[PDB]
Amino acid sequence: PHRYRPGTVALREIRRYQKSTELLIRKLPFQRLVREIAQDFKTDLRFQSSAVMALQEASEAYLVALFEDTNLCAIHAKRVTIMPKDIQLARRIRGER
Amino acid sequence: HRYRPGTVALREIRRYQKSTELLIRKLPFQRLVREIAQDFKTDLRFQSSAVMALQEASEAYLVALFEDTNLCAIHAKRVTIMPKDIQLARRIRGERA
Amino acid sequence: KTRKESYAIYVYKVLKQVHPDTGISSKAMSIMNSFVNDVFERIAGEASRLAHYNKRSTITSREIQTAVRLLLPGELAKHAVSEGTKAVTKYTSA
Amino acid sequence: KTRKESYAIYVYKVLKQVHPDTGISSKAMSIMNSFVNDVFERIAGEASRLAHYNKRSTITSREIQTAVRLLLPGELAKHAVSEGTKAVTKYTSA
Amino acid sequence: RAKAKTRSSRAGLQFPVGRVHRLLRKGNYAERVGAGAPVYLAAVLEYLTAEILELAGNAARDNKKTRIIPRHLQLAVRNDEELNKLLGRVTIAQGGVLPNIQSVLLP
Amino acid sequence: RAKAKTRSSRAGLQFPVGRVHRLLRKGNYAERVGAGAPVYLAAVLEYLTAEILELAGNAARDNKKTRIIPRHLQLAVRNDEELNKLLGRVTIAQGGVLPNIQSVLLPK
Amino acid sequence: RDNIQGITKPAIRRLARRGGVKRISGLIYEETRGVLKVFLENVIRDAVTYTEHAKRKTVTAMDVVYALKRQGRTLYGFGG
Amino acid sequence: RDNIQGITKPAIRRLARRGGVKRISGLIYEETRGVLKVFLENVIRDAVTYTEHAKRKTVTAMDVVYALKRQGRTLYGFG
DNA sequence: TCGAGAATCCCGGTGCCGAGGCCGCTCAATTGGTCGTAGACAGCTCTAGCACCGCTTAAACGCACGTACGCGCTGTCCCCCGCGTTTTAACCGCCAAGGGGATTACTCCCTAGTCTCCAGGCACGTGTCAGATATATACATCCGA
DNA sequence: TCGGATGTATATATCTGACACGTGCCTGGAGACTAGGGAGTAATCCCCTTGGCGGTTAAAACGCGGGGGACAGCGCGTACGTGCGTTTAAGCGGTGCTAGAGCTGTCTACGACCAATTGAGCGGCCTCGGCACCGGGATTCTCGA
Repeated sequence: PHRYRPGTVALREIRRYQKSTELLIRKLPFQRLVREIAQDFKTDLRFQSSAVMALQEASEAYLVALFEDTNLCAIHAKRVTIMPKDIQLARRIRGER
Repeated sequence: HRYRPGTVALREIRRYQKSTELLIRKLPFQRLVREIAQDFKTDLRFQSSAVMALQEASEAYLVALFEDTNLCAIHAKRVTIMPKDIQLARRIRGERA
Repeated sequence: KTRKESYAIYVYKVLKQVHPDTGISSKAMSIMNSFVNDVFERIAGEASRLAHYNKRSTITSREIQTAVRLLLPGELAKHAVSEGTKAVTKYTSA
Repeated sequence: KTRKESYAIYVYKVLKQVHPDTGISSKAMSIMNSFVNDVFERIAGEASRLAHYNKRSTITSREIQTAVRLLLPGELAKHAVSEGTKAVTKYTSA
Repeated sequence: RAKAKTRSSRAGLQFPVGRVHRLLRKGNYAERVGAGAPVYLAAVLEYLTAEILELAGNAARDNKKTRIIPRHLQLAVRNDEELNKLLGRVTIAQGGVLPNIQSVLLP
Repeated sequence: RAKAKTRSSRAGLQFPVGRVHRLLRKGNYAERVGAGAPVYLAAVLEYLTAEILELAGNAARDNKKTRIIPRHLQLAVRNDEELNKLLGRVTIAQGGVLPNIQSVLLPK
Repeated sequence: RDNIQGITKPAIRRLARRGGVKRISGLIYEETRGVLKVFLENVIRDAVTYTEHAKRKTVTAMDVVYALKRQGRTLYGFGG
Repeated sequence: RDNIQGITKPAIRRLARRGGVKRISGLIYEETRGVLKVFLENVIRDAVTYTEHAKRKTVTAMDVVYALKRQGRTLYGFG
């Protein structure tokens, strides 16, 4: 029963997903979430496909950058695990809280 | 009589968070501004308002940076402020990033 | 001396509407003038971009209203839209 | 359809000048068009602000040069200023 | 001619509709400017001015002061959730900072 | 008349001086536009396009590809310090990120 | 209508992996969902404002591009 | 001229007390001087660019205000 | 809990300089008519967004184990704080000189505007060759052992 | 320190659809002028910026004792990573419909422009009272018993 140590597959995934450009969120759930959010601003709203694609690209870029900022806060406190406090500190220093 | 090593520091925190004065001496700051400006154009003149605006902006920037730095120090379970906290704040802000 | 216009007169009129006894200083008046100018340029630039996006040559009350909705946060936007609509309705009536 | 213009043939001409053997995709050309429009808008808006600050009603190559100096970083600004000055001199002489 | 009536009086405002119209027409914003745009913009600017001045006057009264100083303007803006959002990248000269000491720093 | 010569031919440019002039004149930037402003702006735009395209073509060559894709443009922009400063608040669609792992996370 | 749970835990783990994150806490996923909801709410509010101004029923890609540019998040490759 | 040393340790300590800092490391002053120097260099470079465009030898407060607004650091109270 | 002792605050006089009010006057906003085109409106058309529908199958979900890490506790010791003395130069009050910011007049050249026209660029149509997609092989790396 | 086994990179077919090229047309940029006003160039005025000096004293620099916080071990419990088996909707490809985005033609009403008129706002001038400053006592926080 071969088993990798905790962290080996994590670094493998880091390299694999930093080497590619694909979208990491499933498209249909994101489209449904976007339509659900937009329902509160206007009813019977229609969306171009490129509009939802642009929204997904922007959201994924924002989340990735926020995770890079969060990792620095985790490392600053002498940790390797990212915690919600690291996200909160990153968003506070950024100016988004 | 002798106050314990934290009392006077808290008193000064309360004192300088209650005032609006400029905390850097004006003549050294003006000399520094002229010295820096020497590298862009020779034989430059400055309005007093220009140096005053520069001092206000610089002091506001430094105070905000020290707030972010204090947050970073508290994140690392410290009460002392350190250069790595300044670097983390400037990296998350996007200045040294 | 040349004539330099500002918003000091109107800011003081509004101040006397709000606090009839409270006064203002020179630096606070400078800050208020800067605030009014900053918000004017923000809203006007947003409206200009809105007109350019839709291929129109005119900046109208619709453009200003949309710019106010885009820029001002939350309840500020709602109250400002109410104020602007009321003013335009009163102006058009008279 | 209607004619929608873009910097597609000019980016391709520049690409053929720089790397004569490679091509470009449609998404990369979309990104290049967006980049050209974004930088055009940045420089033009900076030059417009510069002309407004100095109370001039004309945008000239001096406004463009100063906008380039203010916007572009370091060596980018120097080389872009050199290229623009060369182009203007050649155009005026010709 | 008929006696002149300013557009601000017609709109019921104390901010200049005519000056704002001139600033819009000579600001390189659009080819044309509508007749209700200066009225709307003046109303919005006056509303924002009134909000800030009300909060700043409250701060001045709290500090037992008759006049508004930049400290009172800063106290008004930074203590309002929406005015702090609007003036987020804005520095007010001679305003200082809000009194705020972290809980871990206390004895 | 005479054989018409484009103003991008008199300036030795591959970018349109006439179209840039028209976009400046009809963009609500100033009341008037000078004759050398379109030439200067076209030269600057062409220089920036040429340098980013040179870096992107180098990136495409490193990956053994004959065509530039958004990943190559992102690699070119993020690997150049000045281009990264110029495009620091810009998101390139399908560009991915720059491969980077912190040293404390590496196995040792 | 509970569509925020369609942003699954594996998706957030992938987005963290592209961000260089090795270890993740179990409470990170709810925080990330809240952050994403806030971001999407702001951007979609701006885009729908742009759509309403144009007297349109369909939200176009240009509305999203302008909305993002308003927040200071310029996006290349979708028109502007 | 070492005029960056005119921004003294007590001045930086006062700036830290206004920012809420209770305890300060001994290496904080040189780092703060470096950060201040970089910030001032950026702002002064932009202000001087504005000054030379106007064909002036004097740097005005409006040049500083424009330079700060370019940096995303709008300042109220100087024009 | 309880007193020295120190720091901040809170009342009373001083006086002073900046905010608030007043007065010319000048230019910018108002009023009253044309003009022409920007946009409002009606109609057609024909993309493209939406709503099922069935099949793969890739990905999500749930669970079990254990191991690495987060977190609390303890001790060192040295570095930062508080305080006293000496030294330095910032600051404040004047004084003098002049460089350059700011304003005014004149005129010329440069930009807007119009008509003619024709060629550059855009939409379309088409084919072929980079590249995505299997597939087998060859290594690079990891984890006991 | 060597042997397995797992994951990823490389080299060879092989379709395919998207990119690069060619063609027709049309509309926007170039050529050739004309007209007028923006700005470039002198000149002048006087403001405010720079340089200098002296005395006070506020702040900075230095040093010294000590306490408390940064930091390095050390242990322990748990919660997150890895991997396997089950479930589920995502993705794909086709199908049909029609909502609305987009374009075109009319036409009208609204904003630009212009000329004359006058009053609102701006610069300059006082004046007094709100606040900065000075002094003394009450209040409170701190800290060693």
